[PDB]
Amino acid sequence: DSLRPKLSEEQQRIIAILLDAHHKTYDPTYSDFCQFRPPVRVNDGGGSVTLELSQLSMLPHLADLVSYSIQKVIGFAKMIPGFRDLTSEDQIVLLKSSAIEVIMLRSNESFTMDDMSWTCGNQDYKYRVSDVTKAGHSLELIEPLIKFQVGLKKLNLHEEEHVLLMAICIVSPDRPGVQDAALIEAIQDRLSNTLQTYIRCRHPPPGSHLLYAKMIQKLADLRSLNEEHSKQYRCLSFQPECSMKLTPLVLEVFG
Ligand SMILES: C[C@H](CCCC(C)(C)O)[C@H]1CC[C@@H]2C(/C=C/C3=C[C@@H](O)[C@@H](CCCO)[C@H](O)C3)=CCC[C@@]21C
Repeated sequence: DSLRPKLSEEQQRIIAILLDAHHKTYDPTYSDFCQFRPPVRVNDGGGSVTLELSQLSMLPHLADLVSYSIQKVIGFAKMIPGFRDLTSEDQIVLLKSSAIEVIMLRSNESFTMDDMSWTCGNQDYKYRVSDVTKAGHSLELIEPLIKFQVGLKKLNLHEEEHVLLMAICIVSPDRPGVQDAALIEAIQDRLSNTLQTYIRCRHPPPGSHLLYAKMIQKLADLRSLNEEHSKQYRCLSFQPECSMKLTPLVLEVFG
């Protein structure tokens, strides 16, 4: 029987708002990047945990890039229909625990399968596995992060699907420390129902109806990458003088 309800006026308005919020908080020209502390790539190739931790040569650049992105995510979240109805305490819980996951999601826009890099664009602002190891991370995080980016690219999401998946990621009732889980779940359900309906309505063949389960599985993968990131950030934080190379926002959000 397979019903395909039309998008309601409200679901249409939710999608419009989320598209606008994303266009206002994601610059696809990367024009701010010249403001970051500059990328430095030392001869590593080894490629040597000792040398990498000794220098952390790409960390000031990539920490500035991630701090800037956290600011853009705070901005995007504040525009999600319902998010402002939450207590400021739940807003912050949700932002701090989703921040790294939304950055991984939104970075898929600059990611290219041409050479498996995040291309912002350019030459100086092209980031590879080797650049991420020069910021103190290891293959345990980087390799599955690359797998994740390829997996997501190949979903070929509509922009409507991409912005809804980010909103659903942020408003998750199962984050540690949330207080009004039912309200967050209500907001999420409204977003998830919008996404489900959108996919049925708008996505060819179909049924690549199955697309919705694939997107939910990405949200599960993101939780595992978040835990690996936390482990590695802890290690990074033990490197003497590391805090200089980070930013106050990054320090707070991650520890
Ligand atoms: C795991 C790591 C975060 C490391 C953070 C640290 C050092 C704090 O632990 C990686 C996650 C992705 C990140 C990355 C590129 C990210 C982005 C590029 C553009 O698409 C961005 C700007 C768009 C304009 O708003 C988007 O926000 C994110 C490349 C190389 C690996 C990472 C540095």
